[PDB]
Amino acid sequence: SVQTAATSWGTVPSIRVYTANNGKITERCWDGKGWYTGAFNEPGDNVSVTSWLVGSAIHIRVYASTGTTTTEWCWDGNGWTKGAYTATN
Amino acid sequence: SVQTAATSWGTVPSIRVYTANNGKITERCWDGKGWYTGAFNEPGDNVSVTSWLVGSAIHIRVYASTGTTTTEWCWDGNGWTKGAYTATN
Amino acid sequence: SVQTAATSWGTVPSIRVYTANNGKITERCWDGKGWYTGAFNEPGDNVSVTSWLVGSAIHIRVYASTGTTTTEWCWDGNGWTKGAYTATN
Ligand SMILES: CC(=O)N[C@H]1[C@H](O[C@@H]2[C@@H](O)[C@@H](O)O[C@H](CO)[C@@H]2O)O[C@H](CO)[C@@H](O[C@@H]2O[C@H](CO)[C@H](O)[C@H](O)[C@H]2O)[C@@H]1O[C@@H]1O[C@@H](C)[C@@H](O)[C@@H](O)[C@@H]1O
Ligand SMILES: CC(=O)N[C@H]1[C@H](O[C@@H]2[C@@H](O)[C@@H](O)O[C@H](CO)[C@@H]2O)O[C@H](CO)[C@@H](O[C@@H]2O[C@H](CO)[C@H](O)[C@H](O)[C@H]2O)[C@@H]1O[C@@H]1O[C@@H](C)[C@@H](O)[C@@H](O)[C@@H]1O
Ligand SMILES: CC(=O)N[C@H]1[C@H](O[C@@H]2[C@@H](O)[C@@H](O)O[C@H](CO)[C@@H]2O)O[C@H](CO)[C@@H](O[C@@H]2O[C@H](CO)[C@H](O)[C@H](O)[C@H]2O)[C@@H]1O[C@@H]1O[C@@H](C)[C@@H](O)[C@@H](O)[C@@H]1O
Ligand SMILES: CC(=O)N[C@@H]1[C@@H](O[C@@H]2O[C@@H](C)[C@@H](O)[C@@H](O)[C@@H]2O)[C@H](O[C@@H]2O[C@H](CO)[C@H](O)[C@H](O)[C@H]2O)[C@@H](CO)O[C@H]1O
Ligand SMILES: CC(=O)N[C@@H]1[C@@H](O[C@@H]2O[C@@H](C)[C@@H](O)[C@@H](O)[C@@H]2O)[C@H](O[C@@H]2O[C@H](CO)[C@H](O)[C@H](O)[C@H]2O)[C@@H](CO)O[C@H]1O
Ligand SMILES: CC(=O)N[C@@H]1[C@@H](O[C@@H]2O[C@@H](C)[C@@H](O)[C@@H](O)[C@@H]2O)[C@H](O[C@@H]2O[C@H](CO)[C@H](O)[C@H](O)[C@H]2O)[C@@H](CO)O[C@H]1O
Ligand SMILES: [Mg+2]
Ligand SMILES: [Mg+2]
Ligand SMILES: [Mg+2]
Repeated sequence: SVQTAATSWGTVPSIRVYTANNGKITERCWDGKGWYTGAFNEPGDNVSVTSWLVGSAIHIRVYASTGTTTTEWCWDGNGWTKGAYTATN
Repeated sequence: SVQTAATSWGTVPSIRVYTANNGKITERCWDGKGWYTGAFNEPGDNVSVTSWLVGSAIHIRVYASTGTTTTEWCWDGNGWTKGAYTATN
Repeated sequence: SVQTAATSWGTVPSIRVYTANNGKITERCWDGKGWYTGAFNEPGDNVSVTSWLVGSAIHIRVYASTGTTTTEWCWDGNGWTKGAYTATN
């Protein structure tokens, strides 16, 4: 079965759900008006997520793992970038 | 091993933990006074969760997956209902 | 592949990511200045997490599962202790 991770923010709310399937992670999004597939699409067998607000601006961190490597992906308003996280050291 | 997902809200806090075991998801609840088994009991091999407050009212979304199908379950004060989420399209 | 769970709080933010690998869970931490390995290191094949603030104080609950047993681990400012959670009854 596929594996999911979810986060949400505000009172509308906005929700993001990430799904790992066959080595790829896809993103589904709700901002009050319907579900749509988001811009996040990266490799991974496993996913987790967290998010926080700075005022009205959302910041999202998605942790995508394959083997023993976890890659952090970052949303800070400007598309998906890679983060400084590593699993060790 | 079983697979879990957790959410919490407020300062008491309230906590909900969902566990997928043998194709079924069960719910455990803390509201400050002890752990009890919640009303949520639905099929799934995998579970994730998120929640948010609107004032003092909690809203919970549980994403239950079997195969490639993810079903969203909703708490909005009135028992568990199904949501509009789909994994694609 | 390893399995992760993530939580975050405040606006800095602080982030904690828990990774289950080969029956052990380790913790990675960000408080604004770099990633470091945290004090949490306990057995588990599966992990989930939630956290909440009471004023400026973080409280973290990590649910570590092996077989059908889920152990709750608690941070309340004073190291990692075990919680009252059980999966049933
Ligand atoms: C890739 C990275 O490590 N990003 C950092 C960010 O680094 C910047 C440098 O890469 C370079 O561009 O120089 C600038 C300053 O001149 C930065 O130092 O530094 C940020 C501030 O310390 C980190 O924090 C987040 O930054 C976001 C914008 O990128 C946004 O403002 C957010 O609110 C900040 O918390 C950023 O680290 C990334 O985010 C943190 C929370 C962790 O997830 C970390 O692993 C990420 O790499
Ligand atoms: C099943 C569903 O899609 N629920 C929607 C809800 O739909 C209602 C219609 O089904 C019908 O009953 O007509 C009423 C209005 O006359 C609604 O349109 O519409 C809500 C408002 O847009 C959605 O948002 C949540 O609604 C909750 C009560 O059901 C509660 O008020 C909450 O605060 C609202 O955010 C609701 O969508 C569901 O919740 C959102 C957040 C997503 O999880 C979505 O996939 C869910 O279906
Ligand atoms: C192990 C446990 O059940 N901890 C409880 C805590 O129990 C204490 C008793 O073990 C004994 O020491 O006596 C004192 C009072 O004299 C306590 O009753 O009781 C807390 C208050 O009800 C529980 O709540 C958290 O306590 C934290 C400090 O341990 C901290 O203050 C936090 O803000 C409180 O919510 C505590 O339960 C644990 O935390 C809750 C949220 C659940 O996760 C539960 O399963 C945990 O065991
Ligand atoms: C802040 C916010 O909600 N931005 C929305 C856009 O991006 C989505 O949400 C963010 C937070 C991330 O989860 C993204 O991966 C996700 O797609 C969203 O999509 C953006 O649309 C642009 C066209 O309007 C463009 O295609 C861009 O590449 C894409 O990411 C749009 C609605 O589709 O709404 C924003 O509110
Ligand atoms: C808001 C809240 O905490 N409601 C509690 C009731 O429901 C629990 O919590 C909600 C948020 C969901 O997680 C539920 O699945 C969960 O059970 C809770 O249980 C309800 O009890 C009723 C009898 O009082 C009735 O049996 C109902 O079917 C059941 O869902 C009760 C305590 O058991 O406390 C409420 O605070
Ligand atoms: C509140 C806070 O951020 N405390 C930090 C210390 O502990 C870390 O964060 C807490 C919330 C848990 O996630 C811990 O498992 C995690 O390690 C942190 O580490 C502590 O350092 C002490 C020396 O300063 C000591 O070694 C202790 O055993 C250890 O847990 C320190 C920075 O390393 O920062 C605190 O802010
Ligand atoms: Mg979540
Ligand atoms: Mg959680
Ligand atoms: Mg999380």
